Amino acid sequence: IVDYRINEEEFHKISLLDCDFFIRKPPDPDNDVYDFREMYVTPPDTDIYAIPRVLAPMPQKYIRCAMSDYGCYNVTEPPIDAPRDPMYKSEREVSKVFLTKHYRNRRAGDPEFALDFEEIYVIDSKTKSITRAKVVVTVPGGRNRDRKNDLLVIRDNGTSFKIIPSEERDDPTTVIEKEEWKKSRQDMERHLRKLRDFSVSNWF
Amino acid sequence: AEHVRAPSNGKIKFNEDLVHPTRTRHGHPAFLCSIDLYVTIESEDILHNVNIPPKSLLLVQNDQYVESEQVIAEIRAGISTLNFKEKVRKHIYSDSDGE
Amino acid sequence: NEGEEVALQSPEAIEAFKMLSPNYRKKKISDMGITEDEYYAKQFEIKGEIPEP
Amino acid sequence: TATSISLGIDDLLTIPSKGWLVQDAEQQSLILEKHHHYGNVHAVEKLRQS
Amino acid sequence: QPEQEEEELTGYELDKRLGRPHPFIDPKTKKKIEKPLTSEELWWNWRKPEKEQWSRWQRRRPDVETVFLKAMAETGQVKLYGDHPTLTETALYRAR
Amino acid sequence: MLIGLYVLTSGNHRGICVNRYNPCNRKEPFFS
Repeated sequence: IVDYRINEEEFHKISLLDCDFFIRKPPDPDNDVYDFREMYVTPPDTDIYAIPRVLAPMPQKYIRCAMSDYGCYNVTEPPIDAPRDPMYKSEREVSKVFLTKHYRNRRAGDPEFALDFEEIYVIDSKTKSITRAKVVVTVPGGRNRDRKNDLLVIRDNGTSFKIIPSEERDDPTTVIEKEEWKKSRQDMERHLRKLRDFSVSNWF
Repeated sequence: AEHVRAPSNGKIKFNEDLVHPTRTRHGHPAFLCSIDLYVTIESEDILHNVNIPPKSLLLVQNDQYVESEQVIAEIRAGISTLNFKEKVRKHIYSDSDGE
Repeated sequence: NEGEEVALQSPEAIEAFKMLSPNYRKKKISDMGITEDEYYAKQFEIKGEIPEP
Repeated sequence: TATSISLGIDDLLTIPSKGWLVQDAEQQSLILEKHHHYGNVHAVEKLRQS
Repeated sequence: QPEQEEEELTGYELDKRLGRPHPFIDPKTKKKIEKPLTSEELWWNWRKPEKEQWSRWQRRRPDVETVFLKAMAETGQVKLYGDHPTLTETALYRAR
Repeated sequence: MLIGLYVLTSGNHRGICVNRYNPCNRKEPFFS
């Protein structure tokens, strides 16, 4: 416990399902600048401040970044006790936040805006930790590859990051279909294993 | 009241010192378990591990090939005294004449 | 004689369990030092008091 | 009405493993009958297995 | 990793990934087993009879799935282990 | 009546049932 109560007017507040994360805010016109030097984490909507677990090297200078949320919608049917009581309840439930460096600390307005996907930092709700991602650039072009034809694909619960060229992206149906095929195949085999003739059979 | 059946075709391996000898209600030779045991079936593709912690009757012997879906052991987990117990009498009859 | 579904404790029973296996029988007979034919003969032997000649 | 469900003789499927299971149970039952005869099992025991 | 170069080119592995007809258990990894107990050593309850015994279930049931699988095999649409369809093969057909 | 409601909401084949080969080597209608 820090033992001092901070002024939160000077801190960015990011809210996750189980925690609130505070990072320092240097003044700027569009509110995009971040200091990773001071950070605190708090139980949800309560005000006893505490120091986060930092699992990686953190930046020592001001960085312009963009924030995104990762999570799952929860739709529940709640009990009905009055005539017009709500039939359904929906909650966002964010679990991780990804902060990505603007390129060369450039600003949105500039014609030259892009995002540096090499530097992405993650905040995790369950572990109260901040870490840096490991990206695998499979895009030829080297370190100098253009940043106007780059796309990042995140898979695996936020644990896999890759940069690939734009045109080689998969359509939305293919991603769903690929997954269903894998699961369905494994499940049929599990069923059919019990039969005494499995060793002598062929998938077709 | 539950019957452990066999996961796949293969040889059943277990140590016999741990288990103790018995005769079943239907007349067969069997082994009774009062300690937890691990029994493995060695199918050519994979090894299957099954366990029998409660007092159980193991009906197989080491090195026996067992086919799929064959009852290898009996859990007999329930241990409840019955007030519905009823003693009944059966009569055997003779199929030939004699002394 | 012992009971049902109970560990067999009497010594005679345990030997009877072990002999339901063909190998045990042959191994045991070798220990007794008799030919295979001899085992067969002892089965047909007369129990009880054997009278004097 | 549009989908029109109906039932036919070959829609009454049976589990693939039935033959193997019935055939094995029948083998166990024959062996126990030879043995009742030869004296290795008693009658209450035959009844119960069956 | 500028060139993405992961290659499953073995026939079995490629076939399994793509979905083309293939044997369920790999031919290479099939492994031999030490001899099990002989019939004699087994207890009576588990001993196979010396002479085969008659049953009403000795012959496999006739069905639509078996007829079709055979017919397609001649054409070349499916390849099956063997010349007569097995019960697991018939089950997969009902699904697909 | 129940049969009809079930059929309407029953669904569609998802993986192996709808495509023979893995979708990797290689629905469409969009309505407003």
